[PDB]
Amino acid sequence: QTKAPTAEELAAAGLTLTIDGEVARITLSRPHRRNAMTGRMWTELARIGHTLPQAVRIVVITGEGPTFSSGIDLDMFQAGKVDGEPTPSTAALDQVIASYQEGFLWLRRADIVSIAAVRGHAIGAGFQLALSCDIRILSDTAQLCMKEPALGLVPDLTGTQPLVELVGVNRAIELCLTARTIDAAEAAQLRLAERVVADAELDAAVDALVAQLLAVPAAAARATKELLLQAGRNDLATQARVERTAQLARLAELAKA
Amino acid sequence: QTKAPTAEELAAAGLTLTIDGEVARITLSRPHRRNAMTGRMWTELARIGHTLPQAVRIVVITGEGPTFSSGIDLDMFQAGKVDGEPTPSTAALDQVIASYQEGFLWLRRADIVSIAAVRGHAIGAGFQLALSCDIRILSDTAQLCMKEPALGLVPDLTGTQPLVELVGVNRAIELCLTARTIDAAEAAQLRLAERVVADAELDAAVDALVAQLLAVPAAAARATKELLLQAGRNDLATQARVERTAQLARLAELAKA
Amino acid sequence: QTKAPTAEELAAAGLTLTIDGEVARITLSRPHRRNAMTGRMWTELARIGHTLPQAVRIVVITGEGPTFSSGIDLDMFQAGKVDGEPTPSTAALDQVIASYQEGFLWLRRADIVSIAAVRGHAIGAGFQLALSCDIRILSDTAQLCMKEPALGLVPDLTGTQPLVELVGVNRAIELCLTARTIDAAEAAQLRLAERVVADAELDAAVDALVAQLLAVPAAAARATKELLLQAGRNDLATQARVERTAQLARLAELAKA
Repeated sequence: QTKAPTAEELAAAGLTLTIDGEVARITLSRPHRRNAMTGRMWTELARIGHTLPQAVRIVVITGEGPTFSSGIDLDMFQAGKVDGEPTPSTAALDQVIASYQEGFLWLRRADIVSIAAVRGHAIGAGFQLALSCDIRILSDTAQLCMKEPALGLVPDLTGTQPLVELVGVNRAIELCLTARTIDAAEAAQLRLAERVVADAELDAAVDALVAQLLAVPAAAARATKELLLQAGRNDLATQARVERTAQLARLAELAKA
Repeated sequence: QTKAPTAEELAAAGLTLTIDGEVARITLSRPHRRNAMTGRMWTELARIGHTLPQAVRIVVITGEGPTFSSGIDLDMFQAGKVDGEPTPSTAALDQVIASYQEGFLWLRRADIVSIAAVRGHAIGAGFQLALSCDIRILSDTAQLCMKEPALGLVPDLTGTQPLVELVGVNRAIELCLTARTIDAAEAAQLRLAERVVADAELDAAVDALVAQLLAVPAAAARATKELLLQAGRNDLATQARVERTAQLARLAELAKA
Repeated sequence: QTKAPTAEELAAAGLTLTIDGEVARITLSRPHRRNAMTGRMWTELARIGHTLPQAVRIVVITGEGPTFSSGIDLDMFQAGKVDGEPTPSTAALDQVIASYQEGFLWLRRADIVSIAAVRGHAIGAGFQLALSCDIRILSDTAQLCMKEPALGLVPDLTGTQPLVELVGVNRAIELCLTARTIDAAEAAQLRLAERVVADAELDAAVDALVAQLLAVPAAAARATKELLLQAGRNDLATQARVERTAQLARLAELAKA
């Protein structure tokens, strides 16, 4: 919108947002349903993204309760409304899915560092939300599962690309085509978690990471993330040119100050 | 061909094929030569690929005996016929090598999951065959070696791309330009094996993986593999579009049933 | 130049070069400043690259003393000359940075295998130098840090691409946007080191790697490195074609001998 979602509107969609200076914390807030996700949840995540204050540069996504997210609410695969919105002509459906994917795409923005702090299960859409973030910090209780193929579906919430980046195509095939669940130890071995900590220490681990990030100047953090996101698809000559162009802008700003 | 290779024809090329419903098992069957590969073997692997029944969605490649494959039969580097076929103008040679590479390229098909179950040495062409599969399960006896450069040759049986995907360019350079042999522990550390099991347990490990794969519906498995194979080279916007296009086709099929 | 830099010229830039047959050893030689790098150092590294004898196929980069490199000399961020050269219109600056990046780009050449042998800290530009090499062998004393963002700068000495290749985009974001220091154990876990050895064993480990590399014929090593560098950005069909084209050239040369 132009208007940021209100706390009341977010509560109706199963979310909480708090902002403290440069840090925004989004909490999945349907513990009674193990933070199962709905269309409304996804479109409100997109609206949070589109309306975040310019000063926010770090976004932490957490769940309430012991489970990060059990994935799509199973009510979404029936006729009636969910979270007040009507569930899932082909063009229409395509537009709807695109609208949901917007809730995950913004987590890649160069001007934020997005962090998923995952306890318990992150299943399907929930795994994809965690994959969509820059960084994952897992509790030792975390369990990850790309469940969609077991349901007859593909992963369509933008998780395929980060999965392949993290684990390689071959392991991605094995995880997705078995739809198996992996524990935090395995997740760490496969580079799916940047850090694994004891459950009781997850909030402190997130806070420590946030403090490290805040200590690096915002503009250099943003420029560097933008460079890193381009590096895999550019040839080396091109990437060197992109790097130097970015450095010229940093030097120009530092000269102004 | 139109016609699948017969068991007799395959035996003359050093191979066995058995099909049981949705699963095909190809066994390299020259244990007396440590499953060294020949031109005939490669072109018959291509013909198996081209003629597989539509119902087959899983392909397991194994060796007979303690060695997966010692790589190219050293008789291939002389004048006389091998396996009845004449060994390796420049255009002709190029066509011949292309014909051999077809024996490995089909293992990437989206409609199959290919699994290499590797005991003992997988050298050169043998390593490349294992690399060409989606998944590798290694015995604790497995030893892998990209030998070609030590012989004055390059890897030309399609192994370079999967190697780089699995281990990264830098480690790939180190493994290939030293032509060193690595053991199963190292192979697991480097992501070259998805699983390492005791030698006596390799058949059971393959069966367990096959059972997991069969439990996921075929059409969703195929669509998801197709998505995963595209993810590395697409930008994120494009991959999101590809994902949603694939989901629309899944939803349309699920609606028909 | 046409002329290789002299030992005297290199000493003035903080470097030593020795060549013994097929192996060149470049040593960063300002231990009193912890091998901090300067513009002159970078441009002389480029000149070493451009003038290396054709017979050199292996390049080892080491530091004198306990620290590989503390990164850019802090004198480079002031008015006066450094190493006799004047420090860092926008076009001019762009040309200057491009000239420095040439000191790192040549380490990717297909006709060499470049090896960084790292003790102690490799910070910023120093980390990027190590990243620019094909292979890193670390002492157990090694500490790596992408410091630039903490200084308000981006990494612009060509390190972004190898970093992302080695560790994946997500971990690269975490390392760069925290500007944190990692130890050799972590570096090994993240694939930043191909090998980690005890400090006293680093020279022997480098020598052992050099011996393995020399045992593989030069032309096959060069062709294979060239193939590996292309594999990530090519589709599989294309890479198979590139591989076979390269094999035809190997077979033609082997037939001549």
